[PDB]
Amino acid sequence: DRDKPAQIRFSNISAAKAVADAIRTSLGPKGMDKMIQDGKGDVTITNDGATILKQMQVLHPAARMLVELSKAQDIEAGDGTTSVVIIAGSLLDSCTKLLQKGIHPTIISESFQKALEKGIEILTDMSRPVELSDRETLLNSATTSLNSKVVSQYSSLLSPMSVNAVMKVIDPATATSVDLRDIKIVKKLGGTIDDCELVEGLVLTQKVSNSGITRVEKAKIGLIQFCLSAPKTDMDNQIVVSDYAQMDRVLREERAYILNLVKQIKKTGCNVLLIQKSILRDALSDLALHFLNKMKIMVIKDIEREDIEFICKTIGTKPVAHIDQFTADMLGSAELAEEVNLNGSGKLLKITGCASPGKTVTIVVRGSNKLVIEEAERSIHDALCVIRCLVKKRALIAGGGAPEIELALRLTEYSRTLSGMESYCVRAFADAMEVIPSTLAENAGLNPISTVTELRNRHAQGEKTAGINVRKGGISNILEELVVQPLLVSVSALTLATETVRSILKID
Amino acid sequence: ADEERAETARLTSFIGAIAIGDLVKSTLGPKGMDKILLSSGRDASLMVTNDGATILKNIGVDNPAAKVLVDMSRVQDDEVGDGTTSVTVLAAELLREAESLIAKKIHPQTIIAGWREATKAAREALLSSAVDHGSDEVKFRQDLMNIAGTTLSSKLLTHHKDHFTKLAVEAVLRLKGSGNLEAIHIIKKLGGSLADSYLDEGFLLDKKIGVNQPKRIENAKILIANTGMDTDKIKIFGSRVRVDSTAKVAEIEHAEKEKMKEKVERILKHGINCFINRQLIYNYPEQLFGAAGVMAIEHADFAGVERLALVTGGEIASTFDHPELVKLGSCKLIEEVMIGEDKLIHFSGVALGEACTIVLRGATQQILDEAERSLHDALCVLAQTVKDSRTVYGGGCSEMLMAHAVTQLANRTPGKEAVAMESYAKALRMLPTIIADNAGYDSADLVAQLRAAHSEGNTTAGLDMREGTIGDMAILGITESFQVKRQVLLSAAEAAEVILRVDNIIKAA
Amino acid sequence: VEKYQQLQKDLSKSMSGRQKLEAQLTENNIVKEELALLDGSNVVFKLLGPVLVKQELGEARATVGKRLDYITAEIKRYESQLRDLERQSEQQRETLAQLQQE
Amino acid sequence: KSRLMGLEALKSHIMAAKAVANTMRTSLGPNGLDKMMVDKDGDVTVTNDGATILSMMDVDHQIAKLMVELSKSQDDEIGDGTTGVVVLAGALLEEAEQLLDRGIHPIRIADGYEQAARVAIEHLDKISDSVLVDIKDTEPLIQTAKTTLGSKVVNSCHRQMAEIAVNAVLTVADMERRDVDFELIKVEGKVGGRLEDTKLIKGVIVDKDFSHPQMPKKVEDAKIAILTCPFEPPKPKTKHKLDVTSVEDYKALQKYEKEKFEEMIQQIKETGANLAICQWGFDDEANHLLLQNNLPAVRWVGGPEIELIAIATGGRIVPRFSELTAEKLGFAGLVQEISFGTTKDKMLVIEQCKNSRAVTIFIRGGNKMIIEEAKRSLHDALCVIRNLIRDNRVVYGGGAAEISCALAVSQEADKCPTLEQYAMRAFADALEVIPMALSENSGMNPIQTMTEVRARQVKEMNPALGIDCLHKGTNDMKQQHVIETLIGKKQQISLATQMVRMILKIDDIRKPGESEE
Amino acid sequence: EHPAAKVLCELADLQDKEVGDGTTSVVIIAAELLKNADELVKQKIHPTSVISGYRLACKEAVRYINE
Repeated sequence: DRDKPAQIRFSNISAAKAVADAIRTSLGPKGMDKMIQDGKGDVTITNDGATILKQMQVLHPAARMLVELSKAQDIEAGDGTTSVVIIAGSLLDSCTKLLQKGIHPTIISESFQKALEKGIEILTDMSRPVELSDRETLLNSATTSLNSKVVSQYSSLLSPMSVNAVMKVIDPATATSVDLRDIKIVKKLGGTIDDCELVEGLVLTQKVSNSGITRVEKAKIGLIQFCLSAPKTDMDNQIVVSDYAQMDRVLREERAYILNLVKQIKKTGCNVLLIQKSILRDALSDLALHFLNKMKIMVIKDIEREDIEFICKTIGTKPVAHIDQFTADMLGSAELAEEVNLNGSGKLLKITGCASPGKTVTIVVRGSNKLVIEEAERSIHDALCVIRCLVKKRALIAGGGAPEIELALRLTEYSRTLSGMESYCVRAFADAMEVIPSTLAENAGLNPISTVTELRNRHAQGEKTAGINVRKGGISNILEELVVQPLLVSVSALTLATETVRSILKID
Repeated sequence: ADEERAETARLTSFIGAIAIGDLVKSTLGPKGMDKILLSSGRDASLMVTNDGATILKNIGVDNPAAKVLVDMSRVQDDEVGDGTTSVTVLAAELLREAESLIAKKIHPQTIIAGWREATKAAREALLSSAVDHGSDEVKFRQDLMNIAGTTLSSKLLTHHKDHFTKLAVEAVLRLKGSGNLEAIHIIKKLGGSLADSYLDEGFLLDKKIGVNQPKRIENAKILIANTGMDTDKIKIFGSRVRVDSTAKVAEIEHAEKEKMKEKVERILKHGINCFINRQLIYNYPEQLFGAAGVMAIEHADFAGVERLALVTGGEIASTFDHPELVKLGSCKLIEEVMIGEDKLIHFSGVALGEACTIVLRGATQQILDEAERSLHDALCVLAQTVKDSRTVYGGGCSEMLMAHAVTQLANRTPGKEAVAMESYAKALRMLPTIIADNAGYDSADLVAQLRAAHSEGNTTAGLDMREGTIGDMAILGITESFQVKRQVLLSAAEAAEVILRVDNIIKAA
Repeated sequence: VEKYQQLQKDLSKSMSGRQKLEAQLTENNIVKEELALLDGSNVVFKLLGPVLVKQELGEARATVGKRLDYITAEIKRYESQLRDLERQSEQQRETLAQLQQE
Repeated sequence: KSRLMGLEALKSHIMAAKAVANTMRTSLGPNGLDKMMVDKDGDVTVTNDGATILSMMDVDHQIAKLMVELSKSQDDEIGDGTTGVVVLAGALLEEAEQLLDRGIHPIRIADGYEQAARVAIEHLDKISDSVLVDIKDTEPLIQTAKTTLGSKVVNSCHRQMAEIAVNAVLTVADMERRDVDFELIKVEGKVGGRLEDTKLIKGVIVDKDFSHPQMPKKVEDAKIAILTCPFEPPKPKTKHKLDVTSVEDYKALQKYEKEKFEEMIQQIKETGANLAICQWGFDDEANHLLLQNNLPAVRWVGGPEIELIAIATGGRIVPRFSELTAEKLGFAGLVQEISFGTTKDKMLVIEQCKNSRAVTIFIRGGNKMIIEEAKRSLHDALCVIRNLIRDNRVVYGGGAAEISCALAVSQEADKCPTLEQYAMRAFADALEVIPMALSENSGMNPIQTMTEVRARQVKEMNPALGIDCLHKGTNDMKQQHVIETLIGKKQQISLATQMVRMILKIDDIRKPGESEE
Repeated sequence: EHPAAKVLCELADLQDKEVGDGTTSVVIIAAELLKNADELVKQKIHPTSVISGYRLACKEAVRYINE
């Protein structure tokens, strides 16, 4: 019977739940890093559940879901991905209870996304909206969220760079979701984090020109989705391999064709030519390109066809497999096309001004070294995420697991008010909240069962007059030390586990 | 080879078909509890389905019924549309009845006649439960809406189905007593949004012709022709590849050029502004088509061109052997129009009134791919129900009823025949158990309540697993077409007794 | 037997003139040096085929970017004909020998 | 060298004698249950008789091995009774076991079985009617032409094949001097229409080669011109290069086709028909251009088929186009392209009233599965009338005859006695098992069934009654319309008695160490 | 045999890069440390709650070693 699935489910339950605890050890920065041996047989030390999910993992199906548990929250808010694992085992406990209570996993499921809709309101009831139209508010808030987080040093510097690059991809007063889509994060090997800079036309890998103009203004950006190499009738060459004599006349053929298509390039014309890799091509004849930049066209060669897809959408240089697809049509018009070799190492074609869809925003990442480059990458991304957290979900809420302490007691009664056989469900549903700050209270160190009992009254009283406050890690107003989070990291965490549980509940 | 007599076959015939019949009823109906699909030999890859047709493929099975009933599963699926998982366990609903009977020592011959003949007591109850819906336009709309969602409801996309549902029944609305799937044109294309989907009244070539060749033709004369301009289909005037000497490269190329320009004038000869080519339109002809204002559509929609020709009122040129004789497609306006992310050339006012073109717009192909397969089954049952405009009372309403009538027949005949007809009718009352079991409610009560409903008989009510409680079948919306629920009854009624039919199994692996 | 060296000949054939090109390769990079340093001082003809033709500078230049297509094309094609012939040569060696011995 | 005891072997004999005999016992008739074959390929297959399932089943013991050997003959001649001998073998044999387990010689009683055969055979020789005739047999045909098409592929009995199958026989029945063969008649399975789409042909039907319909489809006369050679320019059913020197020479190329259309048309026609099967397949062009020019020819043909039509015509093929002859063309009383299937081109129907040694029933089917099961179905009723046309004699049996022939032999045991007495006793009970063993396969007590007619046999002997093989409330033979050519049952009597004797063969139970190794 | 022993060698090696003095000590000290608080960590005490009064005492001890 579905008992065997329940067993399976229980076994999946058995797998997934102990896994969620391993991150509960890493819950919060007060939560502890976890040393991990890998196939290398070497230690791996992270407080990051998302990697601990990915890095060494069991492919058990319940465990398979839990990476996407965070990986959604990874891609949802970019943040709060520990919590979404820390929310998992809390119901997974309670769900087995109902299963142990004999509650039908549908009814179990059925009771939840139902009651989840409830909780988020009361959760949102706790919340304080900030101004998404105001750059500085968010520049204060996500910063305060960055201040609520570990990465500051560059994030401080990079909050304006984030929020501005965001504010530049903020058209709306709502500030929409602020897709990181329109953002191109580029790194340049030289420079410093001070030399990380927001650029309003795409900073492009390198540049490639033989006789091609070094920097062309008003650049018509070509793209080559067509093969510049003459057709391959033997190896790469329009010749066939037998003797010296017959091939040289069709060596003449390889000549003109590669030039003509190249001639045709500049004849419909471009100031710049996007060129993907020649492996991203069948083949591209350089003697054509030798003549193509000899036609004095600024060009880049060997760029990601996927970054091309980014380039196509952001600066409006559309995919071109044809001379005809060159007019100005699929060609983005780039006001200043130049590569900057400057500030130490690296060279990157930097579009300065363009004819571009949306507001095209690329940020250079320069750093004292590669590692210094590497470190600011989260700094923005962190900021960029808590931004795309809060701009996407307007209402801001404080962190520290308090809203869970706040929401549980209420949903327990809401369960009771809801009543019904599903009350016990929604009760157990409500009963998964404190678990996160519970382990978190240990993660800062405390007795949550002692501490959370009291905030729960505090959160019975002011609903937040206090909360586990990361430095304190204990009862005090978290709005006072400003440990803050957009509702997105919270809300985005809710549906996943529940649904994924709601999934595994129906799942045999 | 392994001679497998009744002793070996039955247990083996049950264990798969029963326990796999579990897996299909395991995921059954809206409350149907999903199965993790075990990708076996490939990764673990975890897949989660309410559909057993998936389960059929994933883990290979040697159980002969489970092997055979994969076809039984898909037959109702392939043909009757929805009812995939319905017919599957239906035989499992039976073999389990046959379990205690063969365990009663009962002959299949003793069983078969009973269940087989009890089918008609279920049939004629079903045939009585057959209730003509679509007899009225409102009913027809209702019956369209009642059946369409119900099909895809447990097919594991209900989400934006509501948008495709209407457009689909809006399309089959126009079929108006004659179901025509070529009348409606099915465009399934990733692009747009979850619902960007549009129902074009007409035919639609999704091709992007741009302004290079006409995107807009009023008084549109659609020339349906297979003409090759390089492959050079028959009525071909050229001369093939030959070398008599060093200069022979000249003669051959001038042979095809004339023909193309000549075939163009043949396409100019009809007076069409639209040349629909199932094959390539080369540069020279497409220039000469754009010279005449002729729309040049090369390699048009291959199932579409005829569907075009059907709905737009044309005829094929038959490999372009017709300088005239071909009949020309006529739609009011040909206009290239952006639907989703592509420029689609919408032929509106095609010569067929039942005709439509549905566009299916998913957000991702994962959203696009699943629905049309599920939506295909609705329009089938629709087309089925366009042919017999009907429902029957579901959620057990006809089941418990058909069971009753059979339980009656089990109380009327009851020789060794209705010793089986008993077990027969009980399976009719077992699916009503399973659906509440999918929900986790009381089958014991509700069924025997719906039996307490259908003992006296209740033709108006069934057990709503959505509600969790008993509910109307008036078409309360859970009332389902006579098309499916007769045929779901059909196929598995066969297979069970046919599974009974092989006592002897000889397995040479 | 005959099938042995039929393939190794045109192997060795297009092998050497290809390698002749390698000398000419340096020259084809040097002819990009020599003509580019010719502004029209000395009359530049292409030597391309047996007709020696009054030529222009771009005709001189574009030709040697096209003359490198000699070293480009002839070298590459043979690496096919190398193994294209080599394998069928190697194939036919043991087959017909074992026969005539057996 | 490992020698075992004949007893021990007799075990392995009887241990093999069961499941195979069992296989039929719930599979006997339509009241019997289907026989499934799953392959070395793992291929699920529903099977029939013995020989179908017996050959598919992989024979292991000498018995199993000897089974198919013996078993083929009953379906060869009779077409039916194959399922019975295997039942009959063990039934008597497994008592012959018990008899030898009494400490009885296989030696002594098996004679009695050979001897009680004849007296049951002769008792059989009493049973039912000694006669069927051309119009008479048709209804007993229709009787079996019911149950043969009322069995496997459908139980509906389309009277189509029911009276189509007999006609091919009836056509070739008299031909062979009251004989027929099933090459001499033929089941032609080809789909494109359902089971309800069938045919009887006096000759071959082939789907007539056409490289274009508008290039005229022409069939005429009665005659085919049989050619291994061209009626239009040849080609060995493979790739051929067609080149011309200049732009114009493509036109002269078709003239060569066009002339050698008529050149062959005018050559092959004068010798009869215009219709020439050409084993040579040709390119699209000349084929339709001859279809155009005149008088379609059949191209892309099986070398067997140009041979098949020839030997069907009883004349030869024209091997060489330089050669030709009328005998080497077709003897056909009709040749007509006829629409073949619903799905495809017109078949060329060669029905030979000039000379046909073979008259072939054709069958379409909605599946191969059904068209083969009907193809599987027919041979039986085809073979029973093969018995009829030689000896038109049938015996009501299957519960009339067994217990009948057993009863006299039961009595013969007491007349005869000693070694034959427990022979003829045990000889008899095996027969009475089959009708019993039908109520085994059927829903009825096998005992009380055998009991039933046992009362009726005490009442009346060799009854037009019998059991119910159709499981009708009436237990009949006449009105069950169950019956067998008294050839068949006797022939069926021979085989198990033959085999239960063959297990006795001489002495040697020793092997080199290899007997089944 | 351990990354724990590994990182400690590195720690003394860290200390060594500063000065070879205290390397053997800081190791020996770390063992002392871990053995001190692990008991408390074993006992009722959080691994987080402990090292507070340790590190901050590391502030205190140096504040004497400063004074």
